Amino acid sequence: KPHRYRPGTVALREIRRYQKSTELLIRKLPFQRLVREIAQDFKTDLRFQSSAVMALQEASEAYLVALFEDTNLCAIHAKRVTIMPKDIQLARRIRGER
Amino acid sequence: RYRPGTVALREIRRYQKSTELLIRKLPFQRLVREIAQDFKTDLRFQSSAVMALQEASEAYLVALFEDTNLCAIHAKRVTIMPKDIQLARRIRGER
Amino acid sequence: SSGEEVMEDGYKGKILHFLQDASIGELTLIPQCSQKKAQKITELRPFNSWEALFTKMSKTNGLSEDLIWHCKTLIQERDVVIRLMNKCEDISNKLTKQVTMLTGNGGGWNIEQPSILNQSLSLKPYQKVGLNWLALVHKHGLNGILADEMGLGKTIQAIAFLAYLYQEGNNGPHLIVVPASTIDNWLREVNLWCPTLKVLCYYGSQEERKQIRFNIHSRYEDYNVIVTTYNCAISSSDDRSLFRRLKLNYAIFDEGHMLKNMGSIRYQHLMTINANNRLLLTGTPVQNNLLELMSLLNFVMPHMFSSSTSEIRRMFSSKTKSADEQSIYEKERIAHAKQIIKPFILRRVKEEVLKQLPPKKDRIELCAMSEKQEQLYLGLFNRLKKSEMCNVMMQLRKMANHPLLHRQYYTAEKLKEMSQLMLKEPTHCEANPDLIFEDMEVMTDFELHVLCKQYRHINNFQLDMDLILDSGKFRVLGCILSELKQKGDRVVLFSQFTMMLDILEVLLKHHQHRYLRLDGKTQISERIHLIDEFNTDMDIFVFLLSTKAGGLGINLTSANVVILHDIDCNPYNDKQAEDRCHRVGQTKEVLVIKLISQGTIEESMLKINQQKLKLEQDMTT
Amino acid sequence: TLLKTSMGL
Amino acid sequence: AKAKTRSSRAGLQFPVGRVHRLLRKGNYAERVGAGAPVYLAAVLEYLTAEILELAGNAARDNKKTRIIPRHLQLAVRNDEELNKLLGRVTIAQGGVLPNIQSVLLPK
Amino acid sequence: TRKESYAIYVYKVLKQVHPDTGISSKAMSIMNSFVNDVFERIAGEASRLAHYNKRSTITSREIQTAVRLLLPGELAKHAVSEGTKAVTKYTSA
Amino acid sequence: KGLGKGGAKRHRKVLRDNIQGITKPAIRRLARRGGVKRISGLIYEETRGVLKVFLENVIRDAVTYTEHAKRKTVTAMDVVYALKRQGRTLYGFGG
Amino acid sequence: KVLRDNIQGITKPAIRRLARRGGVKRISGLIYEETRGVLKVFLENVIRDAVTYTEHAKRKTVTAMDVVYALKRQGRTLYGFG
DNA sequence: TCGAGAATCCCGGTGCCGAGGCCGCTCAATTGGTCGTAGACAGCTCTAGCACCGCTTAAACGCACGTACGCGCTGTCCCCCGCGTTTTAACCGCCAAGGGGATT
DNA sequence: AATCCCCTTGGCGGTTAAAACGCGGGGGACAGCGCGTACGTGCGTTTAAGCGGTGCTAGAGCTGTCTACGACCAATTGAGCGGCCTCGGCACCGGGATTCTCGA
Ligand SMILES: Nc1ncnc2c1ncn2[C@@H]1O[C@H](COP(=O)(O)OP(=O)(O)O)[C@@H](O)[C@H]1O
Ligand code: BEF
Ligand SMILES: [Mg+2]
Repeated sequence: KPHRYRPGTVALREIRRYQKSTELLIRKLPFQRLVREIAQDFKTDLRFQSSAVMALQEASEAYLVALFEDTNLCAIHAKRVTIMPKDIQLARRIRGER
Repeated sequence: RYRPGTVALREIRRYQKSTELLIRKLPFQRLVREIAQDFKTDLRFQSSAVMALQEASEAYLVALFEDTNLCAIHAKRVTIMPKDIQLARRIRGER
Repeated sequence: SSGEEVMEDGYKGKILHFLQDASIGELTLIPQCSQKKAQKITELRPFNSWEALFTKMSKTNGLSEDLIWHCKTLIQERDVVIRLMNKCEDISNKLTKQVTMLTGNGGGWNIEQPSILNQSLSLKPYQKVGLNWLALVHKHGLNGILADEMGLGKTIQAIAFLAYLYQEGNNGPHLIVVPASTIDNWLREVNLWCPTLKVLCYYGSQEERKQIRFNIHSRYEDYNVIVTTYNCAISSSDDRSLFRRLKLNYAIFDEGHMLKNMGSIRYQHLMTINANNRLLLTGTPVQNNLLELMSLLNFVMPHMFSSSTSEIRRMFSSKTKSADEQSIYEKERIAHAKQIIKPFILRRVKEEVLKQLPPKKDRIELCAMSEKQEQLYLGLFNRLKKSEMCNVMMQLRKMANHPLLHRQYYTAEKLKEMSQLMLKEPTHCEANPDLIFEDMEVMTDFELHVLCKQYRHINNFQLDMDLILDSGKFRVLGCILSELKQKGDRVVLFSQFTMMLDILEVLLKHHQHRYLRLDGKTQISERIHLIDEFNTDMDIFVFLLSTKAGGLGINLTSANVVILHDIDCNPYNDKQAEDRCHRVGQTKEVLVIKLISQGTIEESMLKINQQKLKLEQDMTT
Repeated sequence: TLLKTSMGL
Repeated sequence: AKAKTRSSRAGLQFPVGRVHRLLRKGNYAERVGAGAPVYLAAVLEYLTAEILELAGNAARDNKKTRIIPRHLQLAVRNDEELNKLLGRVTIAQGGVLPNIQSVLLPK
Repeated sequence: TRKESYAIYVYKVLKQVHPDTGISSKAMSIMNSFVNDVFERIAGEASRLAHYNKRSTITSREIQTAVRLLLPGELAKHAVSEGTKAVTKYTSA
Repeated sequence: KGLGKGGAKRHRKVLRDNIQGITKPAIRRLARRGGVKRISGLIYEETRGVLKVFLENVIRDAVTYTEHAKRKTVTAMDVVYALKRQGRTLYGFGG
Repeated sequence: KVLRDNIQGITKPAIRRLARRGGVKRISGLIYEETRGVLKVFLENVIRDAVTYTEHAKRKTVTAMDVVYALKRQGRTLYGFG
């Protein structure tokens, strides 16, 4: 009998591991391509120094982690453990972001 | 007797239409003086100062109650409960 | 928009003439006073030329150019009144001519008693005079003030005037706004003289008022006169909408001296009433200030002073000046104010018309306060003269009245004992004595005595009957009431403090006199029943009346001795209270007795009252 | 002066 | 005479001349007083010293003799008043405090 | 080109606090950004405090009031205390 | 707790504990303004605490502004200024 | 040239990692597109102000200081880049 | 309450790269003068904030009663997770172009 | 405005780490039902808010002097900044022991 873990335990292990570490959680090249796409619309042939993209990545990761904490709170409020889109929309409405 | 809920819409519309204060002036002024007495004794207040204080407090409480209502509808309820208020404050950032 | 304001030549000349001939006080009236600046005008007296004038003003260090603008406003504002003066006197003149040619004919416009009125009742000649005055002043489309003295029949005059309108085909809804204690009487009179008028007493709780509103806007019944109070016309925005969206022709206001303040919310709320004409009934049009009369004049004739109110209030805001401190132009404005109000305000005096009314007397009784009250008074005076603490005057008159208005015989020790002992009571078994003592601190000795009488466990702590009757005013009052009871008199007794009336109840119970009592706590509905009970039952001896409520507009022809246990800082409250009994129909020489404490603030208030009374006596003649 | 003329009718 | 920095006179370590120059060139006002740079340098020194003490303790906790952004993040987000002061700040390479909700643990 | 930063001053403060504790480059840059942000916050509060009272001179009083406004709780107490001590020592000698 | 206001007939009260001057009918009026249809019985203590916290936060700043200007009376510009400092700029007396 | 479809470069496992660091234990399958939309909104908003600053300085390069200023103006001060 | 297996911590060894110390040289901070105006201070006016009273009336409160909604229990089904296998594309290392912000 | 060199853009290749695709299953979302209690409404009683009125006085608000303080300038100088080594603090690997999960 192969040893499988009960559903959820690996999720808690990942929670602990990713709350203990401090590195970036998104790859560099896809994020750089994304920022370049978004910058193409405002004006053509812009140039980015590397620390600009790194700062944008830091800001985006902090923003998304805070948003996911608020979403988790909104999900626990409705007596659930799963986060749903309605949780994110509720969080963004309460904060005033939308 | 009518159902509870027609009066709900009636008072909601009546209060949303009017920009008149929903708190009695003397109790709020006494509360403001009591709170301020703990910072500097022998203080005086302009009438318009406490008026602005009361207007700001009412607007803040109305916004907080709107957020509480949203958080209550999230939990599939129509009654608002203290957990809703603390959730609204903690997502906003006051706690 | 903001632009360069060019001085017109006429305004240049007016400013130059005023600055050349204004007095020091008149120069002070210019804004941006800096009284050294006004003084420099006298030094800078060449008045060489307008440009030379500007030269002198600028060259004198410590001045500003805006002064020339400021006086520019002043004269303009004064000019605003001047044209109004020209408009006003012609309004007088256009009136004062037509009042003359009626005397030429053998029979003129003598509007006789309307056939609508009760035939068994007849108007008195001066009431007919007033009726003719109101009719003619209406015929020119003006608003007046019927400032007849207390008791001449202003209500009857107004009702007959409305009846005359109804005869002339004017059946429009005409309002009447009355004091709370008077409304019943009004509903009584409008019938007994003019039953043809359909009367709606729009009064009561918000539910009854909303029922009345629903019935009237249903057009369920047609109404000619709506009678209301001062609060019920203003309390709710629904009422204000009702009175605005109705079409009213006459808005009659009883006791117009309630509109004395131009800033009181009732005042502008009452100008919101839609009405073609209004009428004011008052026995005391001028109380303590000319600006008060100016506010009344603004109310009665708004459109002609509506835009110019700011000018009037400021120029009449010189209340701090004395008789000689009044500038010459201020005295001129006072005289021409009397000449502005002379077409609007009518006044008749009872001693001049009603020869059949017996005259009035007075008895200022100096009351020597007893030894205990004298010691308490001196001690409290010593405590207060050293020094918040508005107690300088009010809680000095309190020891003037009665020692029991404060807490002296209940020391904090007794209060602690009572607070701990009242835990034995069922209603306060869970009570906290540490807060009961806090509550009992702020309670007076008489209130504590009432509390002791109320609860069984603390019945030990009653005051002896001698202590509660230890007062100079009580000592003189007992003798006076005994004397008047032997004389077969009836007494109307006034006081300005509710607790004083409560103690008076106890004193009268001790002397076993039968009495009634009316104050602001009594419900509006049975005040008229109380008044009738006093006017019919001749076994009731004393009628306790609080000055604010029991003083305004009620009829007390039954009694013939009015006692003021305490007089007012404003003497006109006292005058109304005294003339409650001294009115049409009285058959005894009405005596008025004032009680005065010896050697207290009471004597100073009496002196100031006499000074104000003499000021009125001078200004009215 | 109107009060004077009122009795003077 | 002998030149002594204003920082030495006021008993500070942060500069007072540099703070005064930054006050002048910031166009905050037309004139800058004589105790404003000193007071501001003192306040900056106090805040820096407190955060450095907390971060040094937090770095000692992980058996390290050096400070990295993680220890600053731990020091700021563990103290209540510093958390209130720096509530709206993103410390780079700081991470997140380990904190899991009650109900997400197994039951 | 010369660039100015508080690296040396924060290093001296650190060596006074923990004599055997170093600091990395990243924490150094974070401390520089922190000190610049606090400087800008307090200076802006004091500038607006001056503009409110129709003054045109930032002095110790505006700095003290800005510190009282911004720093919450005990931080304001200690900051005001030590700032007043520093000003008193600077003026006294 | 005291004399039990009912049946005592005092002329003047000690007037302590003024946070209760925010009566629950007023809180209901605010909530109904906020769109809330039904209210739990524990909302009242929570709302009193929230209002007290907000009032202390605004009043501390207003008193600081007043003390800086050497004054003894808290003007209305002070209250507007303390509110604007909270990211809740109030219009009606200035900006 | 042409840049396209890199909003999908923010992959599903990266979103799950970001969620784990935020404390989330179970994630619905619709969170991914929602989070990508939210991220694109944030990045567009910040880049707008960053390029505004860059044009105000009249440069063809966007630096880290422009991003720091843009974030600070939005009440999201970022320590560690200047 | 237990054996096996998988994840985690502890200890020891390694080497490398960045913290930290020393040094030359600006160039900004310091010191001494002078000058102009900003604000500290004294004084004065008068305003409005506060203390007290009474009257009136509407709102707050205490209680009764009933019914609408919140919470617990149940069942189901469907959707997410853990593990395995495959693809693919990020990442690193080295290299060239060129243009753009800074310096003259 | 001319020029420069340094940094960013772009390129090749490989490898190998991570992401994509698949699948069973279990455990949680979600709808339903039922009790029971707590909240809303109605009614009478009271209680205090609100408004007017009277009075007093602290303190805001303004003006005018003039003293000191802060700005601007000059010359001096030594504190900090950039540069360049240099060694140990820390990242990483590898083996042993420990601890946590899970299904008998
Ligand atoms: N025309 C009249 N004939 C007889 N008695 C009158 C007449 N007018 C008034 N009264 C008496 O005066 C009282 C009304 O006075 P009132 O008009 O209320 O005085 P005021 O004008 O001060 O309000 C009535 O009680 C009535 O007895
Ligand atoms: F105005 Be009546 F004479 F009481
Ligand atoms: Mg009358």
